[PDB]
Amino acid sequence: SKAFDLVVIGAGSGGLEAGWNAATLYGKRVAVVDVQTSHGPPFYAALGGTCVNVGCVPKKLMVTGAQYMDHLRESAGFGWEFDGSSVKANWKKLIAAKNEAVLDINKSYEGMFNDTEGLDFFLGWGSLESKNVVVVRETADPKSAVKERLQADHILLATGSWPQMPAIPGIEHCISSNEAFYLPEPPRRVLTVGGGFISVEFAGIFNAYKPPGGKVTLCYRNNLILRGFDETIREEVTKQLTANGIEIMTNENPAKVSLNTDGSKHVTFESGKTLDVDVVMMAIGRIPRTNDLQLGNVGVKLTPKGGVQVDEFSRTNVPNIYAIGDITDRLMLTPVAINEGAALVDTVFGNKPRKTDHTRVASAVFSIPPIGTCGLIEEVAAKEFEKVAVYMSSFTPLMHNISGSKYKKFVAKIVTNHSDGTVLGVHLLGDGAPEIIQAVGVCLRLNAKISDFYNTIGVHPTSAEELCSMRTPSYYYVKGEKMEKLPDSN
Amino acid sequence: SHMSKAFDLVVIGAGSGGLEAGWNAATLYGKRVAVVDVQTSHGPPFYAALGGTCVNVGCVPKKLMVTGAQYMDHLRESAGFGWEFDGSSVKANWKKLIAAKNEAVLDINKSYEGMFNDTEGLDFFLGWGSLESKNVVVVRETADPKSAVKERLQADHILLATGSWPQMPAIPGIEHCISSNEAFYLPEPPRRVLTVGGGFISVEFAGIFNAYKPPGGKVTLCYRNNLILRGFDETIREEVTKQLTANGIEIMTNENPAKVSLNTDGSKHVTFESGKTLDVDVVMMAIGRIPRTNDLQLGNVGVKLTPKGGVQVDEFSRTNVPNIYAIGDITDRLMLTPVAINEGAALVDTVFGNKPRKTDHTRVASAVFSIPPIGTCGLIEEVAAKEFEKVAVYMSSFTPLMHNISGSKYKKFVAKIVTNHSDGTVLGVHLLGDGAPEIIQAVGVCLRLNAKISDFYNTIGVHPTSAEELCSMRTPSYYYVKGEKMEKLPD
Ligand SMILES: Cc1cc2nc3c(=O)[nH]c(=O)nc-3n(C[C@H](O)[C@H](O)[C@H](O)COP(=O)(O)OP(=O)(O)OC[C@H]3O[C@@H](n4cnc5c(N)ncnc54)[C@H](O)[C@@H]3O)c2cc1C
Ligand SMILES: Cc1cc2nc3c(=O)[nH]c(=O)nc-3n(C[C@H](O)[C@H](O)[C@H](O)COP(=O)(O)OP(=O)(O)OC[C@H]3O[C@@H](n4cnc5c(N)ncnc54)[C@H](O)[C@@H]3O)c2cc1C
Ligand SMILES: NC(=O)C1=CN([C@@H]2O[C@H](COP(=O)(O)OP(=O)(O)OC[C@H]3O[C@@H](n4cnc5c(N)ncnc54)[C@H](OP(=O)(O)O)[C@@H]3O)[C@@H](O)[C@H]2O)C=CC1
Ligand SMILES: NC(=O)C1=CN([C@@H]2O[C@H](COP(=O)(O)OP(=O)(O)OC[C@H]3O[C@@H](n4cnc5c(N)ncnc54)[C@H](OP(=O)(O)O)[C@@H]3O)[C@@H](O)[C@H]2O)C=CC1
Ligand SMILES: N[C@@H](CCC(=O)N[C@@H](CS)C(=O)NCC(=O)NCCCCNCCCNC(=O)CNC(=O)[C@H](CS)NC(=O)CC[C@H](N)C(=O)O)C(=O)O
Ligand SMILES: N[C@@H](CCC(=O)N[C@@H](CS)C(=O)NCC(=O)NCCCCNCCCNC(=O)CNC(=O)[C@H](CS)NC(=O)CC[C@H](N)C(=O)O)C(=O)O
Repeated sequence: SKAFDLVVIGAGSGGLEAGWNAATLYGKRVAVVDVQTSHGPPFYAALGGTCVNVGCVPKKLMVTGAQYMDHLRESAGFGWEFDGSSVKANWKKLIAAKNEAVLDINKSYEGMFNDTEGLDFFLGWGSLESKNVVVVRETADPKSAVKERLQADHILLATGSWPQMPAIPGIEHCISSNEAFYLPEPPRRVLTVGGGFISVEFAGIFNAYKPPGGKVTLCYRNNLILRGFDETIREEVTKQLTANGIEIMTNENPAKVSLNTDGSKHVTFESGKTLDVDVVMMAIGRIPRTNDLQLGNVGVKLTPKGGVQVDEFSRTNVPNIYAIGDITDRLMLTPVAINEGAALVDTVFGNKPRKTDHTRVASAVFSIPPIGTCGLIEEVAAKEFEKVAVYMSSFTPLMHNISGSKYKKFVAKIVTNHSDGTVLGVHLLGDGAPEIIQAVGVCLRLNAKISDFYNTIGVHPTSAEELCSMRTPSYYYVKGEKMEKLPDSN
Repeated sequence: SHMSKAFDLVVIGAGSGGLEAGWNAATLYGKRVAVVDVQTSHGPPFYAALGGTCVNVGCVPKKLMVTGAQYMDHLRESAGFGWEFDGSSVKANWKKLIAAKNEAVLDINKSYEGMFNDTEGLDFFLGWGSLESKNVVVVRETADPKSAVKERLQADHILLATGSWPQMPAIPGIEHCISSNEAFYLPEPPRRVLTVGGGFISVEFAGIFNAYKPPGGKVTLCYRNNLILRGFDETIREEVTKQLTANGIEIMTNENPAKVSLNTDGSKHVTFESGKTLDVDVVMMAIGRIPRTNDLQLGNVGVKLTPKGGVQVDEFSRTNVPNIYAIGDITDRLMLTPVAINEGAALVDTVFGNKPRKTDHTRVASAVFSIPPIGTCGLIEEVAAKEFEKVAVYMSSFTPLMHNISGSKYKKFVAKIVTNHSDGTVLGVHLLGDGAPEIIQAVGVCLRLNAKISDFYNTIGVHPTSAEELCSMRTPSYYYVKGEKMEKLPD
């Protein structure tokens, strides 16, 4: 029956940021609930969230590992000699090293709870019993035994999202990214299903660690993966993945998966094509985890798509009840959940209300090679603006003149409103893209124009200087129509 | 008896600035342009050539070599991510690095030749350019002003763009020492090398020699004062010192060669001013570069020099002599390739375009391709604190994600923002760590737009990256109030 200013359900990026800020910035008394104290099966997420446990952090460590496939090969062009027949990619070591670093992070979030006054952690399954009462139970089952009942002036829902699995016969023989982080052996043959972040990122991880003779296949339901990203870059990353041995199967989708007696899976596509692989990893979206919160108990409204409905300020239709992060289905990124939670605490317990700006958010795909993007792609720009200019550069980076990776083109594109030169979006493909694009995120907060980029003096030699070397559009959109040249003087 | 070839513009020096000027004058302004340089491809005897220091013996081959050098770390760091391979078979083949670099530089030389052959109104002259009088450039067989005149060119306008050259101290035995020029052509990697100087070139090459040295090798860098890389952020100077050490380079501070003798085995015996001594296979002087003014015969026309030996120019790159201009390293303003380019483009716009324009030498982003690299743009805190009553410093120093597993725990990434605390305006940003050169580029655009610390903070991080740390700091680590460093503003 313990009372708190704030009760947070979900010890993830959004929930921890809100919880820590309320206790430390504002002197509030804070309870935070989550289902597990460190990573891995059975509940996968845990203290620190999807980011720490089965998301940004282990994914980034494992893509970093996969990049060495390239490094070891490209080294030879710079006079490095070693016994190439002795190279092996040890997946068990990768996974163990990742486990240990993730476990360190979990214990350091445990450390934070223990060392911070008015910030308490409760292990279990939180749901809403009423307006001001969060119940903590033993399991996801609402009929399981009660562990605690926390009362709450304010309740924050930050339970994140969960892999979506299509309802096909045999889906129980497939995995999601959760299980991918713990496979005991790397698959010899693997199908990644989906053309978005997770499928592309993991396709590159499995590509580097595959045993001899192995093959990664990614399949996508439509023509061209990475819908929503810059189109030249969709095409170019498709090519660069293909050049590193990944087969991109377009216009295909599994209809049925069968278990072979030897443990492999027999996939039938809606087309009637079939393929045998060791692992089928489903990466077709993540959905809000609303189901276990018993939201009917208090009437918190959901969106048609299943997200907790919130206003600009993260408020539900129930006063004193809030939702942030992936549970809201708005932008599913760690940094945004964070900014959301920090803005919610500042609003509830602070001076002035704050809302998170979901426009011009810079983000990245840690594919090999990686993507960095901030702002509008050109087909979206072309519907909002009469005149759009596109500046485009695509070049072999300096080192890939001699590394042997001739296929590794860097792509830089800037999209403007051509009527005033205002930059609307920047899109980058190639090593460094995630790092380069960060400060570009800042430039878009400052009403940057194309001439603000081209009049800035280059840093040489970098890939990034190409962003500041583009003066003349490559093509335009006028009234929605793509054209090499402007028709008229206006 | 017969007419000289006549140009709107004669450029002496086919390097970063002079080519940008020449190409722009010919192609944007329809001018008839001559550009003179002493060699058509890289290497001894003259080292720079068509394409400049940049292409031949600077930015381009340097960066290819530092990129080579980084595989020493990659090969070692890959173990932590489960890569396995026979450690005892690894060998760094310098001769192959150099041959690969040579071919890449030669293809760039060749593409510049083709640029001349293909662009009408743009001509190349091989030889040594000097000013015979105020509208006459002569192209001679050698740097000796008494050598035969190959061509006498009529010039309405004359651009001086001959760059800089390594400075060598007047010590006994200086003839046994090399500069960065010879470093690019060493037939074998040196076992033991002293790099003299604590600036860009000593530090970049120390990491190159470090990766490629044969077994039992040692790279020593000496610097004359207490802390290398003066003019850079102090936290960074100290952190880069620690990281060079941690990678096996030995840093001798407060030391300076007084003389060098040849040992009987061909090695060098260096004696320092302090009376200390060191034997090495190569002594590489990297103690600065000075403007290359001597061969131009500037006395023929009265072009004035600064007290420091740069050609003196106004803000638009004009000398005291009408129709004679100077851009790039020979002006001694900022010695960087994109600066020289920006000056050449600005100068041509001013002279042939309709559009008077000057280069802004403040807030220029630049990088040191050390291992780990540095990226920086704008003012260091101690400079800021002399011109602003209240400066805030925002500092973050952290072990990047990957180095919790790579084995390279010494690899801290440092990110610093220097502000005018009275309105939040960012004065300088200083980065140390992999990716810094790449990150800083768009930061350069940020300062051009007068970003404040709040615009950085308000911007949503890209996660996980090093860069996002720049967008995650809201609270000064400390301040300068009237020049005085202190943790807390006086209440
Ligand atoms: C494979 C993968 C890679 C990703 N990589 C990146 C990336 O590189 N960069 C980036 O920005 N984003 C990345 N993301 C997205 C990012 O992980 C999320 O957007 C982010 O973690 C959302 O934070 P959150 O606070 O909304 O929820 P989460 O971080 O999901 O935390 C919610 C917590 O609530 C707990 N929980 C759920 N129900 C209950 C309950 N009833 N009671 C108690 N606790 C409960 C869970 O255990 C979980 O720990 C990735 C996601 C995935 C799956
Ligand atoms: C080892 C090294 C590494 C460097 N790395 C970088 C880096 O990573 N980034 C960066 O920005 N900067 C770097 N720099 C600096 C950059 O190279 C210079 O700032 C830039 O080349 C200057 O351009 P410039 O046109 O003034 O002169 P230059 O490029 O030096 O061109 C001068 C040209 O004039 C020719 N010439 C000289 N005298 C005559 C004569 N009288 N007649 C005819 N021709 C003549 C020379 O042969 C030369 O080709 C580096 C420099 C060095 C030495
Ligand atoms: N580096 C980062 O920032 C990362 C962020 N994340 C976050 O998590 C979110 C979810 O990741 P992810 O799983 O890759 O989701 P995405 O929404 O990014 O990708 C889903 C992919 O599956 C396809 N798809 C959707 N529905 C079906 C279906 N019923 N059958 C077959 N295919 C389908 C989509 O195709 P279509 O285009 O046709 O709809 C798309 O190609 C990401 O969008 C991102 O916000 C995850 C990983 C990395
Ligand atoms: N990545 C890039 O941008 C690069 C750019 N460059 C450009 O070319 C310029 C020249 O490079 P570099 O040769 O490294 O010159 P720098 O001016 O950068 O450094 C020279 C070093 O030698 C010391 N020094 C100066 N005079 C003497 C002397 N008489 N005896 C002993 N030591 C002395 C200086 O110390 P002190 O502190 O005492 O003055 C300094 O440590 C750079 O400054 C830069 O503009 C070159 C390489 C890479
Ligand atoms: N804001 C952080 C980003 C780190 C981050 O995103 N952490 C995630 C977990 S992966 C998160 O959900 N954070 C919200 C949270 O935990 N909030 C409660 C505490 C908030 C205030 N605590 C200080 C925050 C600033 N610094 C850090 O949090 C220190 N770094 C980290 O927490 C992470 C742990 S995974 N390290 C890194 O991200 C490594 C540094 C760099 N990003 C890289 O990628 O190399 C920063 O940029 O400093
Ligand atoms: N923005 C260019 C700058 C390249 C550059 O700075 N080159 C130096 C010589 S190393 C220079 O002095 N340039 C002046 C010059 O030559 N001016 C006259 C012609 C320019 C007009 N043409 C515009 C086309 C611009 N493209 C190039 O000049 C082709 N670049 C290159 O060949 C350089 C090596 S010289 N490659 C790179 O720089 C690699 C791309 C990226 N910078 C990276 O480093 O990976 C770039 O990023 O490539």
